Amino acid sequence: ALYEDPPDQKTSPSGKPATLKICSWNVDGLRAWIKKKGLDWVKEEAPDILCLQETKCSENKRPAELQELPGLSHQYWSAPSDKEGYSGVGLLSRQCPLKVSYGIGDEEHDQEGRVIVAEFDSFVLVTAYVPNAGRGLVRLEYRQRWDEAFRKFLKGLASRKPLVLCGDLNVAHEEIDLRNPKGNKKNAGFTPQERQGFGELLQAVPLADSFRHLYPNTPYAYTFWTYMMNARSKNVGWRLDYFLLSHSLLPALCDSKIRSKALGSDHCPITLYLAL
DNA sequence: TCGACGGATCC
DNA sequence: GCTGATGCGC
DNA sequence: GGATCCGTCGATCGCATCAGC
Ligand SMILES: [Ca+2]
Ligand code: NA
Repeated sequence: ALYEDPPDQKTSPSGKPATLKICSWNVDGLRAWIKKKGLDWVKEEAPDILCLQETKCSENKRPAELQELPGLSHQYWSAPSDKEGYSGVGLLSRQCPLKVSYGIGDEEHDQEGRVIVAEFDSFVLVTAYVPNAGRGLVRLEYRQRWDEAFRKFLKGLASRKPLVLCGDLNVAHEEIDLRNPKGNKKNAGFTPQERQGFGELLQAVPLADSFRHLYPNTPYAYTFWTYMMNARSKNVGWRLDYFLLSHSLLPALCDSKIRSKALGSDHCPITLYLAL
């Protein structure tokens, strides 16, 4: 059945108003999506920090609109080493960070342009586009390697500041995170492996699935639909885009939103509200 | 994802 | 620029 | 032996690149 995201709760569990509005979007071609009036949708949602994945854009092919984006002056970008047009993530924010880094500190995993780290006063923000195990599970073995190393990079970070991790994590965590769980229990993003890696990341770092913390039993809540087979219209999809945060931050959690209506990609955008 | 495909097996 | 083709994504 | 069950297994869509001239 269809899904309707409830209104934005902009109040913390202790009655404080939200201060920070992070918005993440797997854009699936930075150039297509801009052409598709995506940056329009950004201008109206008005985030403080905007994280994007699947940029598929070279450092010199980025449209000019982006730099001119108001309210998001500090703009950091990572694209892969030698695979032109693959992968790519960005992070834009109204305020300027204290330190920004790229990658997770592992040569094997920092070559496809997938991780940006943005340290602020009161927390650290990590945005990432995770490797898909692949059609035919061709890269599932490597995705076990990435999950393990990403796990311990975040455990590290977490020990020093409150962490917020967002973006496309390329796994549906539980049968409630996708419309066709039985049809997909051995395809990319729903294998016993990928799902055990998500749960291990949650127990080890540790982190909470922000959206599920609030709506732990609401189904058909998705962030991705295959372009094929007019699937978005039928609401057959996968929740692949998360905000994961340290338990420390749960008193600051006001709301975790899924922007189902916003068009421009095969992912829809997601939006986090914090009282900081 | 979706159907067309099997091949199993059920009355 | 314009045509073919192939790669990668759930 | 007819009609169901239930596991494969190609191909829709879209956004990129690359070869060639
Ligand atoms: Ca391929
Ligand atoms: Na009978």
